[PDB]
Amino acid sequence: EVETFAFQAEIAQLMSLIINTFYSNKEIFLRELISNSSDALDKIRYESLTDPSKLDSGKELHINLIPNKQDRTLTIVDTGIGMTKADLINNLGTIAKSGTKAFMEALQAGADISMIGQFGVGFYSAYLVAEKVTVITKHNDDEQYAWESSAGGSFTVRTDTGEPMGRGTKVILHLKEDQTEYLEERRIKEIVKKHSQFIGYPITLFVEKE
Ligand SMILES: C#CCCCn1c(Sc2c(C)cc(C)cc2C)nc2c(N)ncnc21
Ligand SMILES: [Mg+2]
Repeated sequence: EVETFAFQAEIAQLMSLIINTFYSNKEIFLRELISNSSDALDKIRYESLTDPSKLDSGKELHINLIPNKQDRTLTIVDTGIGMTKADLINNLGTIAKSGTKAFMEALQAGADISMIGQFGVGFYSAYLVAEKVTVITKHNDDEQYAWESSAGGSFTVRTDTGEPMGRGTKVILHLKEDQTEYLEERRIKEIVKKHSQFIGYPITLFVEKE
């Protein structure tokens, strides 16, 4: 059973701004998603210090970047804390309302889209390069979920019956037809080195079989 939800109006407005504004420096989406993975890895590491059983779902803390030219996807995988159903359906968008307002005010005042992570809403910069985003996620003591949106004001959430993850999050970017450069090894390597070089977890860039 797939449930469909409307974004809060302020979040729909942010997503439309990201999709519609002319802004050539699209590559900053990857730093934003890696930074989110790093924060989620920090969170499970910290919680594990007082409850070590939180790592029973996996001790390895790391990030994989996986391009797939057949599927036209770039996937950002982490073994961080993961997200609950309440996170996906209400709580993250609730928090994002204030950062959206501030971000949009700052843009009117002269800021640019690359500063989006200073407002806590960098995830939505995925829509600079993706026509659809699918988030697969598993938090301790909750089930595995798939969130999905092609923008347009709505998103879906379902329980995910696919390959079980131990714990963590996969952000699957279904790239726009004209954004396939972000599947190329040399392009991703360049962006990771430019914007993500001091992240405190291994980042493994997978390479394409074909
Ligand atoms: C880090 C951090 C905390 C914020 C939530 N979050 C995000 S960003 C996000 C937002 C703002 C809204 C929606 C509907 C979906 C997502 C993925 N990425 C991850 C991640 N890799 N692991 C755990 N939580 C994450
Ligand atoms: Mg929302």
